[PDB]
Amino acid sequence: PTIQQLVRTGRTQITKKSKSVALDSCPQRRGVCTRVYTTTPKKPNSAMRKVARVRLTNGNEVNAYIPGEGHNLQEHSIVLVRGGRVKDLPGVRYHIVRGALDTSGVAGRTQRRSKYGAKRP
Amino acid sequence: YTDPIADYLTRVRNAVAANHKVVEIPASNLKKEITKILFDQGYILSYKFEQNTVQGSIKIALKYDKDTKEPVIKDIQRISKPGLRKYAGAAKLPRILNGLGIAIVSTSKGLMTGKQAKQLNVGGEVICYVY
RNA sequence: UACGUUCCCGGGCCUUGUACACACCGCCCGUCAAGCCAUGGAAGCUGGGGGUGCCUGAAGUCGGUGACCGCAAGGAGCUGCCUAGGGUAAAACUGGUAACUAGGGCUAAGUCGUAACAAGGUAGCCGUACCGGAAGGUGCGGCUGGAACACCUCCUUUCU
RNA sequence: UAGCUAGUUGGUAAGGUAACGGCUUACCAAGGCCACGAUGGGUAGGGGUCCUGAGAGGGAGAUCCCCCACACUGGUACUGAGACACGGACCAGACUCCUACGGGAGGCAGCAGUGAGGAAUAUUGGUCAAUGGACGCAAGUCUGAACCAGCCAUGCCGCGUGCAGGAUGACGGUCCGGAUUGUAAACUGCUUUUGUACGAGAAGAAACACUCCUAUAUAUAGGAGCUUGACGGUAUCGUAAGAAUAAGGAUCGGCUAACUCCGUGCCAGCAGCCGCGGUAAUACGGAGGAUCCAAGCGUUAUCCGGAAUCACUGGGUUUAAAGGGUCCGUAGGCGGUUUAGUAAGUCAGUGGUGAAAGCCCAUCGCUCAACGGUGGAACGGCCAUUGAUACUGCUGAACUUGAAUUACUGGGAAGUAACUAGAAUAUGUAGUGUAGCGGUGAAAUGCUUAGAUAUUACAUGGAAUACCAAUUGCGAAGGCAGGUUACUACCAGUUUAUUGACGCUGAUGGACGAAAGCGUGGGGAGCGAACAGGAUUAGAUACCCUGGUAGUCCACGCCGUAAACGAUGGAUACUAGCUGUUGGGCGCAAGUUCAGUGGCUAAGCGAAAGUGAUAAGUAUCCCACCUGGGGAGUACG
RNA sequence: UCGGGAGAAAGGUCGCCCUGAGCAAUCAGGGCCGCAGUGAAGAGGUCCAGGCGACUGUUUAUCAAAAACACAGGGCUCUGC
Repeated sequence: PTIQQLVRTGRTQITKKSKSVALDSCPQRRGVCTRVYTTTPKKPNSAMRKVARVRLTNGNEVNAYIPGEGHNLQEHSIVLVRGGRVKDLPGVRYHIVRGALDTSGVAGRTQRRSKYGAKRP
Repeated sequence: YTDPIADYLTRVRNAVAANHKVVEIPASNLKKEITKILFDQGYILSYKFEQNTVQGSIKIALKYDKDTKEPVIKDIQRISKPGLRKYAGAAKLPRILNGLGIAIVSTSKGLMTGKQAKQLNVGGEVICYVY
């Protein structure tokens, strides 16, 4: 508006709140799972999505989504969370890297092998 | 008032929009200098300095074409304002209408145009610009 | 037998209002009951830095004394100020946690009512006060961001 | 986060330090900072610079260079020109080690390495051969500085995984014999960049020190050879078999470049957004084909752009988020005309500086490039000095148009206080008189034979003022209505006279501020929250009916909220008309001109509805407010 | 309840001699003595939380001093001389 008003109090710039916050601004974070279960999407989708409660190394409890099919993910397993939410499960805001320290990859996968951690046949 | 120069430009703009013939603005040294510059550049037909007032009047005749009138003054605006004064040396003069318009610049010598002052290499304060 | 279209049902045209458009057999509101999530209050519990007020205060520089070593200097020995560290007392900031408790967002769309959207069937809303399982009701003032209706009792003049 | 500081602020004399100084002490005074942000809390080494962006800007401070701070955590001093000292000392504290138990030794934020932490970052390597540093006359010694080497596709640049001819060959996916991969393949000639083997083979080295003649003077200068390489037999060149020794990742519904079939049937799953899968999926998995990039390809995390999505460049506030409820006014912001002086802002020149490095431009050497050398530009900045005076600021003077005062005509429900009138409702007394009155869509509750309703006369008390009366008028807004008086205030027009910019807006702040509500003391006719009965309904804590407390009223106060609305802040100046009305002036009438108040509409604005001279039209100044919805005007103070 | 809480809590000095600044007082420097210097006696223990009663006050002389009574304040009702 007025130049005098701008000189008195200028324009306020906001901070642009981040997307992935509970991983300490790191690309990947190691964690241990405590409860691997299945949830439902909101609507109108109908499925049984596989999620796991992961406790990261910085003391943060998050819900991660297991991509693909075929995994072990016992009650205690070392997983590597990377990030990336889903628009179906309310609360799950992270993903697990397939091919990490303890998590399994995929078998019979030939198209998207860089993802899902699959070796070249 | 708050800006006699802004009023002088606004009266001309309103008369051009309303398709008038003459304007009877109040007078002052700066307004007379601007009127002389505009008449030398060819944006107005004629001007008369009318006496018999405590301040004096300036009667300006606006110019239109003899067919498809199309007033030659399309946009006459200000750059310096009483709330923000903008000065510039002889390197930051504007480029009004890509060299096709005029920019009045009050210089240390007098009132000149943005192109007539860059040759003299003097700066000053940009007052207004006309297309 | 039919005086007739004021009512009941269905259909057509014009205008009008709409928060409906799979189009009122629409949309939508609130409480209670069952789960999941994050955030407040609270008798208490447990910490973290820094500040201030006292006491004690190592080494060290700088003063006093120095009856003892030395021929003079000077030194030994006592002692004073300053100050790390330690102890103590009351507060300030801030983190975690806690029986219980208030409200918020979703879940399958469970129970109860139909408050708003048409004049929504008592026009709606705003401020305020009281009351009620709940949407809400009523009193006072204000607005149209409301629909339908929407020209008039006196007819004409002297300075009283 | 609104007060902070007590040697704190200034002074007078000493002690002092390299040096001025509350740096310290003794005395006197109460000063000093603070809304232009003291103090307090959180975070953080600063800059040259890097990324991004058309630019203005925004985000970071690795590697290179400059400045500052630190050396296990703290304090102190000595030596020394220089330290309150990384690899020096003393003391205290926490760790680890030795011990004969009395006492002692330690500090990788140096290089290479170990444990732990983490998603994640390397050799316990070679040499002083060059440059630098310390010591020495020198020879020379030391140098984890430095130069090399190893590991990591981490990033930039360059090359290769062959080049020509060759048919529509098998094999696959697809259609109902054709098309597709496809000159692709088999096969035919050629080159070894790269890889292996052998033979040659560097620059980085200029010097230092010792013996020789020259001149001048103990200073400089020339020439000689046995001289001086970790890299390293490294770069580089030549010779001989041999296409041999070397291509993968993502995507194919739209955004966005690329489509067919098979299997699953809202399952498995996919997903940056829209969203796909419930049995004919170009969106899931597989196969074929196609597109992009290429020794790389995708995902994640942190930034800039797109985002004009904080807008100075470069947005808005009637209805989408947004004008404060309204005025007064402090700090502040802006400034009618002319004139004289200075030159603070502004402009121009000169000198100094703006380190080097980095970006850009030009030119040279590594076979090109990356890289390196040289030059220019840039570093938008600051200091001193010399000029111009058009515009802003300051000082002086002048003027009336802005503004204010005065004089004359008027104007109003404009305020405060005090009196007074009528109609109507309620109650009471008296007279008459008998069976109903009241109410609803219909009823009932209710008052009545204890005489109601009805009517006449009188009396009492409270509140509000029919007609006038209205898109009237006044007030900053809220608001103001029977009549009269007193005390004030304000506004409009005009022949005056007068001062001369005395003006506009206005954060903090002050005042006023509907109704409802709160405290104290009166009053209480009607109305009537809550409440009690009757009625409707499946239910009716409501609509309807009968009663009724607070309240509505008055005298002092308290809060400061509204759909406090024109959902439109206050000024000034311009830009077409038509048509009413209010109060003035000029008019014998017509009609004209100011100050307010409504309607139609042109241009112009607006997404449209609409606005439109009383703008939401074109400009300038000041204030407030807006930045997706909910949570939320919620939590805390 | 803005008056309080509050002497909250928690701490420091006190003897004798000399010198100086001083308004008598007192203060500032030194020195000396003892285990101890307001050297004897007299002079508040404090804090945290709950019940009752607002408070000061009064009460069973001779077993009960209280949460009992009273109290300022609030209310209803009677009373026209």
